[PDB]
Amino acid sequence: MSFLTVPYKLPVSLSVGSCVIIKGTLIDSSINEPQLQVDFYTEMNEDSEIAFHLNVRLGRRVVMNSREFGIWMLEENLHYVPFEDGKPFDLRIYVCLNEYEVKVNGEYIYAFVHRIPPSYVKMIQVWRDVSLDSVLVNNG
Ligand SMILES: OC[C@H]1O[C@@H](O[C@H]2[C@H](O)[C@@H](O)[C@H](O)O[C@@H]2CO)[C@H](O)[C@@H](O)[C@H]1O
Repeated sequence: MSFLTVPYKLPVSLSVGSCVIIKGTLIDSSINEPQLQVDFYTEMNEDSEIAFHLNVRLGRRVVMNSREFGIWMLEENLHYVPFEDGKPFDLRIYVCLNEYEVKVNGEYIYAFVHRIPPSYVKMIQVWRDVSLDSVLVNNG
C-alpha cells in the first residue's frame, strides 16, 4: 500500500489511555530542518494551540515543546535519538494522567508532562520528509 501523503493531518479525540502510533521511515534529506515533526493541535487549524510538539534531528536531538498562545514554551531536549536514516521506526505516544509517554521501537524515552489537557487535542499533523506507513489512535 502507498505511503500516506505528507503533510498528513488526522482529526482525533484523545483521552487518558489513548495511544497514538506512528509508523514510518525517516530520510536524511533535509538541511537545517528536522526529518520528522509531530504536532497535536487543539483545533483543526494550524494557528491553534499545540499541546505536544515533537521533532527529530537525526544524529543530534529529539525536541519536544508546546506552543501556547502563539509562543513556544519550555523546550525539552533529548540527545538519545533512536531514529536512523532509512530504517523503519515505531513511534508510540501514550496519554497518561499527568504526561505523554514517548516510546520509540520498544524503548521508553521520555515523559512529557501535560501543559494543555490532552482532552483538548483535536488534530494531529505528521510531516517533514518521512515516508509514512500509518498513523492511528487506539484505546480500549
Ligand atoms: O521548541 C520547539 C521549537 O523550536 C524552534 O527552533 C528553536 C530550536 O529548537 C532551538 O535550538 C533554537 O536555539 O531556537 C529555535 C527558536 O527559534 C522551531 O523553530 C519551532 O518550530 C519548534 O520546533
